[PDB]
Amino acid sequence: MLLAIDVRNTHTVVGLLSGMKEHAKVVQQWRIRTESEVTADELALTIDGLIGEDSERLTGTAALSTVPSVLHEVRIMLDQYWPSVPHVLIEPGVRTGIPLLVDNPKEVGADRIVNCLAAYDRFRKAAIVVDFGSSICVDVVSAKGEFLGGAIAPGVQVSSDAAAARSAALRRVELARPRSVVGKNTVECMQAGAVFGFAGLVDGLVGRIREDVSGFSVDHDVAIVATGHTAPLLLPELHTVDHYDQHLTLQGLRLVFERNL
Amino acid sequence: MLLAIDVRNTHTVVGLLSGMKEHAKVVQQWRIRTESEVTADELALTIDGLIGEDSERLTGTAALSTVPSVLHEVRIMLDQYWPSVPHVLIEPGVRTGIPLLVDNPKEVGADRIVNCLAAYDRFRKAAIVVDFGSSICVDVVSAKGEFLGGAIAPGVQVSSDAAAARSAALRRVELARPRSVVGKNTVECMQAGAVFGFAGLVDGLVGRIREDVSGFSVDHDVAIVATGHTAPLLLPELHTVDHYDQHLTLQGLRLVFERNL
Amino acid sequence: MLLAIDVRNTHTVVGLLSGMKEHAKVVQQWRIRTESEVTADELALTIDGLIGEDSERLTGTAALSTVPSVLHEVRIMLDQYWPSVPHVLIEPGVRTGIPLLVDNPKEVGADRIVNCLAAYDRFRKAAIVVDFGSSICVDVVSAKGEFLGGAIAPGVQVSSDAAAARSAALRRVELARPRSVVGKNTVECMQAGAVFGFAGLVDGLVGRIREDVSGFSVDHDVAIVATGHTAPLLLPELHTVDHYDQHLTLQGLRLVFERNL
Amino acid sequence: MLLAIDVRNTHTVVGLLSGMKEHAKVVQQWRIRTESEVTADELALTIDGLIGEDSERLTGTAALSTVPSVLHEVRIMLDQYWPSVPHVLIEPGVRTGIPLLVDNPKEVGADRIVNCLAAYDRFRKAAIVVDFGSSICVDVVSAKGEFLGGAIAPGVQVSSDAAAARSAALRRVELARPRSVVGKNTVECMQAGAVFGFAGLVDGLVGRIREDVSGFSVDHDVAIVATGHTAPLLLPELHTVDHYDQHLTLQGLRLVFERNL
Repeated sequence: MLLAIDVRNTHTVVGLLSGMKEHAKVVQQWRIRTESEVTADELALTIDGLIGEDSERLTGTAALSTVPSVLHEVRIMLDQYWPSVPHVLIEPGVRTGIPLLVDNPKEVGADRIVNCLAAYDRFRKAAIVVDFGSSICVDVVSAKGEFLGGAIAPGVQVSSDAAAARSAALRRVELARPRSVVGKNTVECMQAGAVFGFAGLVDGLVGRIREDVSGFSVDHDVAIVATGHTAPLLLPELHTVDHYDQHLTLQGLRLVFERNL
Repeated sequence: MLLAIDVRNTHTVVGLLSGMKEHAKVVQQWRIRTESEVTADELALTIDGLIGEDSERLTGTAALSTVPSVLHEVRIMLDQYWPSVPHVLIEPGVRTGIPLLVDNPKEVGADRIVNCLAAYDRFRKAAIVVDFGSSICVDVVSAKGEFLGGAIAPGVQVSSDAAAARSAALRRVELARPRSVVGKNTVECMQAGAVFGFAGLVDGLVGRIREDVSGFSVDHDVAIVATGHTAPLLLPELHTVDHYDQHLTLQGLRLVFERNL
Repeated sequence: MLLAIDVRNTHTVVGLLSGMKEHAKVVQQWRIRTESEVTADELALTIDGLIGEDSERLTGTAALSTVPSVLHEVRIMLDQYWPSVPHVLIEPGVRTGIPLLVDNPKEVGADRIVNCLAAYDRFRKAAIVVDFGSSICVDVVSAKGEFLGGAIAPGVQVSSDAAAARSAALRRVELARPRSVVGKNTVECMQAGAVFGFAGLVDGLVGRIREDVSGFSVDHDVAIVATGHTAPLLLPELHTVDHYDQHLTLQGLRLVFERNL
Repeated sequence: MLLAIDVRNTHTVVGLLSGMKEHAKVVQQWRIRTESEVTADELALTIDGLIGEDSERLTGTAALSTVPSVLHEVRIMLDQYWPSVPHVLIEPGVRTGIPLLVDNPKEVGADRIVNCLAAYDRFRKAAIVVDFGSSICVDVVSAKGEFLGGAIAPGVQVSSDAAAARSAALRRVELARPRSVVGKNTVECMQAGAVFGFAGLVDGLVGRIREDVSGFSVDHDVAIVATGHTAPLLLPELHTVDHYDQHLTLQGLRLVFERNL
């Protein structure tokens, strides 16, 4: 009933969301590769091919893009293909209800704003969002709902592919958990490094934020939530992340659409 | 008087060693780039340019490499331009006094064997060596000198560069310590990510190794020492690492040179 | 009813033309990407997906291509899938009623000749056609219908992308009009640069053409018309160009098809 | 007696400046390819090889980099190789006497700040600096010395190379002035575009700044100075550029160094 487009640097998530507010659920979600040079007509063609007969029952469209060229094409596609269907676009510089206590609010990403909005809507307290995308984005949200910033670490698959690409000896290894941390072969050592090390990266970032920033200590109530496609892989090994929400960006886009109408 | 060569994927470290056994110290160290396609001519030229008047005062030449082509070029330049000076060459698959209790001892990197030898010689107990190179290599050495294994995490600079390149909104940033873990701008966010996240990554790998492996527990006596160019930057943040030894690879090259003659 | 194909180096424009001569009006225009490696099957599939039920009502097909392989694929897909439909294929070196007064008429691109023919058909005087594609192509047409030449500057979007990619501080930016020519941040400065600078580029090329060429001065009667996707973006800024005609290349294909039967 | 390093995204300028204040002149200048991966020791070796015997007579060193990695290496090289010699480094966003009335001063390039300081020192009035770098940077300086911002347009050679690289028919041609604006073949049209269109780009940007920004109009006294390697190529074809100072960045580096003692 609602079409949500979420364009990341690596993959795009298309979602059909039905219901309103508390009853709002992601009834369907597809994940496709993104091309930076795709045009409005190609994008509308593949979106219609995905959503099938639902295209005539759409009641709204909400989109964000971290790639600016794809954001341009999304502007043209939303203005052209679904005129009667109301549309909202997440453009940097426009408030979405979450204050940005950061030096340069105009260059904060769209995904981070949406994730912070969704997390503070769900938990209504201090939160640490760990988005497992092309980068691992750690977002810190105060108890009052501000965005204090965070950290942008390299992602797991991106860093592993870069490490394998630098060395001709190393090959592209699938991201999976090994037997133990101390591997016994190059594949096992690389997998142990990427998986246990990036779990330790997330844990160290979260623990450092809790130690160094007031209001986020262990004596405080902090909702530490993961999201992103690779989050379930590192989720068992994390000791600091409590909750997991695969549709946090989609629910944030839904909240943006509901507040803009 | 001892020319120690350390060839990695991205940077090569050349050192001069004066003395022998305990009296062997590093008097001069230089860090240059590496080219997989460079030949013995340019390599001999830059070695001469770095060492100055010491080209005619060398006593021995110890080398290790990870790129096979660079190792072959080192072979040809040592056999051509330094016929009188004896050389020791370290390739993966040759014993250096540390037994390689691993499934595939042939494929273990030469830097790992050399660092394990140097750390076991220095401490004579269970050792944990973190080497911050192109890839963060974690190695564990038994209390009797057996090389068990470890992990191969992505490097700090390589991962940060990959994150900068893959993302349009992310730019290349200088690797440095920011004011806090919570960045207030994109530069500070990416710096906090690369620095504190990788400090947490190394802490996680070391802690999981100590918890999940027999003989490496807290109650045991384990020497945990970091090396590498980025090691002084991440060292104030590492909680599980005590010592720093900038010349551990060079000292291991010296030890191999003294053992192989 | 007439299937018009305009193949460029970056985007291919496919149009449906309804009517003939003065009554020929474009009702549907679709912009898709182009692939140098594409074959007839995928091209036929996307063409059919674009045109829907209109695939069975085609009267004629007109094709222009600046890529040779794409033109060959169009030949094979028209021969295979539309046997009964007459087809006109435009390649450089064949007259279309416009004498190519050029030192090497073979090297002149097909899109330039088609736009020149369309503009001389519409205006019937001296013309300056500005075509914003992969490269900003300015062409000049005499008062008697000869094609003299022009200039080929780089395109707005291609050059802005190259500027973003070649610089570490510069990031990829959505091509848009800013508040002022003087920017206050990197994104605003790059948008001001790209948009206003390429407006100045086109203005300078047109002015230099008019002043340095006989018959094109201000005292004469010359029509200056813009075409291209980015042309509506630079149109408020250009002071030399008077007219905009979005369908000029498709109308030129219609004219060529009507002439060559 | 003063060594100045100016690292840009494509070329580095090394300069020896003798004398102080008004009596300070650039006695020698070298231009080398920049390497984002170069190390401190290689950079010091090439600086010594360029400057010959002057390394033992230097009184000061001053450096800037637009590449963060090369900036890190420059930090290490200045700390290591010339310890007695005082040094100043341009970390972007730090006051040099020119206030940055920009949204985020820490992102303004080092080259822009240095060029603005040199231009205001030499001319002492409202200025427009057109740096012909890897990108054409237009910097506006108030009559009170403030840096109000400007524009970052794609560079001439980068845009021409992108346009040639997109198309197989278009090749990499020399950047020279053609016989006329209206070319007679593909090479002549491409060169006409590259030269005259970017001359028009610079002229249109400068004219729009003068028309649309208060204090910079024709009735105001404005110094319009070019700098950079490709500035003399378009200098004959420009109407708005008055002066040409080829040593603007080196003189600005000297001015910053003298202000820091």
